[PDB]
Amino acid sequence: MRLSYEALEWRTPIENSTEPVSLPPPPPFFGQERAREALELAIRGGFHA
Amino acid sequence: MRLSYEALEWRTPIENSTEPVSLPPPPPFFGQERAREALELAIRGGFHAYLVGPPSLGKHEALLAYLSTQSVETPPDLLYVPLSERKVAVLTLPSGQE
Amino acid sequence: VSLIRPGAVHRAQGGYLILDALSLKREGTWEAFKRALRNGQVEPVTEPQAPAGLEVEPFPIQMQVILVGTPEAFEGLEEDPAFSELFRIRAEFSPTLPASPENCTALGGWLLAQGFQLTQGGLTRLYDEARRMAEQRDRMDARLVEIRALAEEAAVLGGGLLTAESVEQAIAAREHRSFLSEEEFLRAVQEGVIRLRTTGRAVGEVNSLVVVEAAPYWGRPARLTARAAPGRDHLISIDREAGLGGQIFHKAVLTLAGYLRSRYIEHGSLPVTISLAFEQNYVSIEGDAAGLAELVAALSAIGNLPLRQDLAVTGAVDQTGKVLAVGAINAKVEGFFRVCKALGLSGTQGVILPEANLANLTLRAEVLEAVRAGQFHIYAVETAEQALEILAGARMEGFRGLQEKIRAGLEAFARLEEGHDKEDRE
Amino acid sequence: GGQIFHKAVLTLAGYLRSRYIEHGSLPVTISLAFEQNYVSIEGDAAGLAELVAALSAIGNLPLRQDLAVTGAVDQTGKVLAVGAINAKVEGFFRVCKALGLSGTQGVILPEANLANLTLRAEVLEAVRAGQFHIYAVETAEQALEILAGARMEGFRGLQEKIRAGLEAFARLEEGHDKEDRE
Amino acid sequence: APAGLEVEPFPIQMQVILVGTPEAFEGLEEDPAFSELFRIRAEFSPTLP
Amino acid sequence: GGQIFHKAVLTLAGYLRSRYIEHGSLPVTISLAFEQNYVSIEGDAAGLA
Repeated sequence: MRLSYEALEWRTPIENSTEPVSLPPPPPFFGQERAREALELAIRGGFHA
Repeated sequence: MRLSYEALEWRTPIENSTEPVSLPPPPPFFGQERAREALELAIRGGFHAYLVGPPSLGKHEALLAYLSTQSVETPPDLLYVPLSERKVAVLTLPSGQE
Repeated sequence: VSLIRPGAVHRAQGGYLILDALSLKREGTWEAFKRALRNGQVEPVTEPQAPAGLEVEPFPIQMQVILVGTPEAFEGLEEDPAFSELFRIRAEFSPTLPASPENCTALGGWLLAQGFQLTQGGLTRLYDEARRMAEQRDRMDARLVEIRALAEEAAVLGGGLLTAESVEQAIAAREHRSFLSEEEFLRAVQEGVIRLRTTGRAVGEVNSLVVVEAAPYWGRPARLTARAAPGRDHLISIDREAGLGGQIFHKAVLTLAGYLRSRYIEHGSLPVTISLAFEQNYVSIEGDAAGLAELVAALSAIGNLPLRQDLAVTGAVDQTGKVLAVGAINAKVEGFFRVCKALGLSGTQGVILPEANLANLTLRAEVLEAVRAGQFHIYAVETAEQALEILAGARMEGFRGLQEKIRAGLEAFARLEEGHDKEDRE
Repeated sequence: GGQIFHKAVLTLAGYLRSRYIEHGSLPVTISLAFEQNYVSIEGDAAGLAELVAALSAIGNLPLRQDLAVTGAVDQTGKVLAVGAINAKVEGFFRVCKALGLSGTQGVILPEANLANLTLRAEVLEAVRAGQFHIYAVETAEQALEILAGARMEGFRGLQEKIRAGLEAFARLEEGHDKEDRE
Repeated sequence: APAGLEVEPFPIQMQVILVGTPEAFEGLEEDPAFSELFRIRAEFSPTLP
Repeated sequence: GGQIFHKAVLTLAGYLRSRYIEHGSLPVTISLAFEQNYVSIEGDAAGLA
């Protein structure tokens, strides 16, 4: 079955190359909630990690 | 056969998650009567013993706690005496005469 | 003489000298320690660059020595007769304690003496988790360090009070911190990168529950496939007999071949060749055990039997057909449940596990909750025949039973062999 | 190295002996060779290209050189996904573009790497233009029928061609054995 | 040198955090004392949502 | 050297079979030997001798 171009298209559409964006800095370990939670537990409990 | 929920339930039901409980300390080597009896025999007789068990069983923790409660007469003061310039021997003197 | 320093031997006199067996084996001082114990010959270590030493007179030993070590550390030490002659008392800790209210009380008292604030629910949850670590419904794990570590994590997560919710959250966090491999596997299954079948029926294909490489061995299903061809009586395991494994049978191929050759006889030999395959290279199959999934897959391939893909099949078998217990049954069952729940439960999924592991089934809250709602099932089989009946959903002996279809398949393959021989004759 | 099967020889042999059963034994020997060896294929990977090439050699099926086939397969016939599919697809597209796109070239890949398909702008533009083809296959049968340009439906299908080729090779062996005997 | 100073054992008040690739710990997790000491596994997923 | 016909005996068998056709097989065993043992025959092809 030949697959359409739409199913192959994956890049989110670009809206503009102007107006540079300004976003707040993210908290450390963004997207790594497992690692952040493990390190929080290690720090609060004093365990070796 | 199909196992029912009643057969698969292995957890003891929780009476309550509150009302903190106070319990007496367990005896040394609780549930380890064989290790306790082997150590009783070893210390009572002075045999060299060896403790065997899976790691993280706190084998060292009980063993030290069990030996700390043991009592024997004061160990004599051992000291090296030179029999010559080259010959030295381990000499044991009674307590306090070193 | 004034430059002689004490060792452990010189300050344990009149008392106890506690060593580590692993340390003695590792540091290579076991021979010197043995000679110190037997002959009373303890002498300070002399540097090889010194010009002269001190002839230390043999010292009668008034100490007693207690070694401490794991069974693997002492099995390499008990071999020489001198160890048996010297160390005559074996204080052996059992890896598990009886699971009884007395031991629950003792564990609670021990944790309270360790400096935790426990509730009844928290202590009960720790007790059940000790059972779960022991992987037995009647024995709790004697490794009190592991229980103390779990209690410490529960105290940190609860602020100091070990309530039932606190310990459950600690257990969930402990499971999740090493959940990356299972998260990757579930994500791949959802994306279709790793394709499994938890719905419908298929021939020669069954979900064999295996374990992956990690400190917390994680169970997960693998698409075990058996394909049968007409030929000589020879079973091939591509995963086990890969490459240099062609010569070497691993006792698993021989077991399955023995069961197949002995059970089904209307021909003087087994007229089929069975190919056993595991998807990808995460299965890490142990050679010594021949899985029940392998046998039922081979039977389906021979007899053209549509096996249910809802039910994952785990367990070992011998040549008799009796299903043997397997280790880590909890990991396998819970891994299959994770895979099914990721893809969505339908109400007919389940696991076929040996009856011999009925005593080792300590399952998390979610699996038992599914069993309560009937969205997941656990089937205990004592013979490979029962597992095949459950997978194919019919009796072996009756009207058009599974046995008759297996005979028909073997007969068809034998007639194909006869046709080949007749072709060769002319 | 012929003693080590690399787990790929046994897989293909089992699939061939199981899927096509019309004889008591498999009378065919398949030799696979790479001209201008630059491949260094993984031992544990039984590529779909090897399976389709062996199957075509057995059945005398004209495979299209326009389309590329890649991916590992088991001895059941359900094609397994492979890593670095993006690099392979882009390399084949680059080769086709250097040799000139013909409007009928394409790549056949398992239907397990669709979540792994992340390509360049030029490849996407070629796909939109209809000058390059993307084919997703779940089983080796689909890849075979696409690559040979014919289905199994009706007379002159591929399955009967495979059976005829197997029968012809078996009869060649039978004639050799007959001449040896008499 | 003839000999150093017999440093007495010291209680450890520090928390050790190892850092490494999974291949670096697969050769190190085999020792049971590693699991005994280091009990917090802060795993960084190779990919983010 | 007993293993593998070395394709030099096969040449002789093929010539005997093709040039003289009265059977499908070769009805004789030909034992070829060299007096002494310094010959060290190359196995590349069958010799005319």
